Amino acid sequence: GSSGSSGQDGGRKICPRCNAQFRVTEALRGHMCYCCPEMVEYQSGPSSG
Ligand SMILES: [Zn+2]
Repeated sequence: GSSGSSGQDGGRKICPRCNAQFRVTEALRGHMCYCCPEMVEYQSGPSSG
């Protein structure tokens, strides 16, 4: 699909769970954390001692 979306968005980011539509990386960050906390993975801590 080309006609319509004024300028295709790069790095099509879509939730592998609900499969919603997002524009900013912020919305996904949170929405995902809750919706699908599976993917959401980042080193926060504490670490192994
Ligand atoms: Zn989702």
